[PDB]
Amino acid sequence: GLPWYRVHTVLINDPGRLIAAHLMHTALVAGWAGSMALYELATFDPSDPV
Amino acid sequence: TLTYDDIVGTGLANKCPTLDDTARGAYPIDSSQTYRIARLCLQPTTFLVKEEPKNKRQEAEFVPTKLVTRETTSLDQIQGELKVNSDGSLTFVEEDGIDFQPVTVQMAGGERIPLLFTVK
Ligand code: CLA
Ligand code: CLA
Ligand code: CLA
Ligand code: CLA
Ligand SMILES: CC1=C(/C=C/C(C)=C/C=C/C(C)=C/C=C/C=C(C)/C=C/C=C(C)/C=C/C2=C(C)CCCC2(C)C)C(C)(C)CCC1
Ligand SMILES: [Ca+2]
Repeated sequence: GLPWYRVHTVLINDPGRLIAAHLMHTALVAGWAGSMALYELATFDPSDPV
Repeated sequence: TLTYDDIVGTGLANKCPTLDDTARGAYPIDSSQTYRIARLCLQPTTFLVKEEPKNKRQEAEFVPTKLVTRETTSLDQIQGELKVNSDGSLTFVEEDGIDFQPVTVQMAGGERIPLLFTVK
């Protein structure tokens, strides 16, 4: 059937699932941002800005 | 005057009495008549904790802090003699009373700083 590196072509013209996809990505990029934040807040030391 | 019930739960119990704006007079001292303090009372308003200047000694200042415990700070019922001295000065000398209360305050970092706020 499809080679591994083409599996996402299954969206080339399914505006619906293309948006479903793009939505999931945004979710992960937003998710990452949120949690990369918490990681810094759990380890950043404000004791000295100088 | 208010009864216990008239204060319970209001937090009013942790507040030293107050004098009105009027009362700005002066009390006389006989210097030949012993006097005592029937009731000293101290109510905290702020607790500042001097910060450690890190290794870089740069002079440290006191910083405000949040009161993590609650309204249990006040010292009340202090008592002792207020002897008059030869030079005409006065020195209070405490004997007994609720002269101390364990207080705990937090800081910028989140550090809890417990102290035994007292005047024993
Ligand atoms: C910016 C958006 C973007 C988008 C939407 C696409 C979309 C697509 N690309 Mg493409 N590409 C891009 C950028 C992009 N590309 C860039 C910058 C390059 C240069 C490196 C390429 C090089 C490239 C090649 C050489 C090929 C595609 C192909 C394809 C299609 C693949 C279908 C599939 O099943 O993927 C399959 C993807 C995988 C099975 C997994 C890859 C796993 C590894 C390599 C990475 C894992 C990365 C990690 C999880 C996160 C990465 C984050 C990123 C910001 C770095 C698809 C429509 C293929 C095509 O044209 O098919 C007909 C193809 O042969 N792309
Ligand atoms: C970031 C967004 C993203 C999105 C929107 C999609 C979306 C889609 N994928 Mg990909 N894919 C991705 C990333 C993504 N993929 C990555 C990084 C890989 C690794 C190479 C793949 C590998 C892959 C394959 C091999 C296939 C698809 C297929 C499909 C379609 C599947 C329909 C289905 O029934 O789901 C089922 C398939 C999936 C849900 C994708 C697998 C996702 C796995 C790899 C990771 C889940 C993450 C994990 C729980 C958290 C990580 C923790 C960390 C510590 C490791 C769909 C349109 C299939 C297809 O082409 O159908 C026609 C298919 O065969 N995907
Ligand atoms: C007429 C107004 C209009 C508006 C305002 C938008 C707005 C948007 N479109 Mg778009 N679109 C339109 C017409 C419009 N479209 C038409 C006529 C088509 C042809 C069918 C498309 C086809 C299209 C595609 C194919 C894609 C978009 C995508 C996007 C989004 C990209 C940014 C993003 O996801 O950040 C995120 C910011 C937010 C989530 C906050 C938004 C808060 C409010 C505005 C909306 C809350 C949701 C609401 C109930 C539904 C929104 C419907 C949307 C059309 C406004 C964005 C919200 C992309 C997408 O969906 O990525 C995930 C994408 O892939 N659009
Ligand atoms: C600012 C621009 C930006 C752009 C253009 C993209 C673009 C893309 N991202 Mg995204 N991403 C971004 C920001 C961005 N990202 C941010 C801020 C985050 C949070 C950290 C993510 C997290 C993210 C995830 C988790 C995934 C994507 C994926 C994808 C690809 C989806 C379509 C596809 O199938 O491509 C085809 C895929 C490729 C062409 C891969 C080539 C990637 C190149 C650029 C670098 C390869 C380097 C190396 C081998 C990667 C190391 C991997 C590590 C595990 C060892 C696409 C190329 C998905 C993906 O890569 O699916 C396969 C996916 O799973 N992104
Ligand atoms: C559902 C829901 C919810 C929740 C949510 C959550 C909880 C989320 C999370 C999320 C998350 C938690 C996310 C995360 C994400 C992440 C990411 C996205 C990542 C990424 C990564 C990467 C991409 C990596 C890579 C790499 C490496 C490894 C090395 C080299 C370099 C690089 C960078 C390439 C709520 C309640 C709101 C409500 C509604 C529903
Ligand atoms: Ca300290």
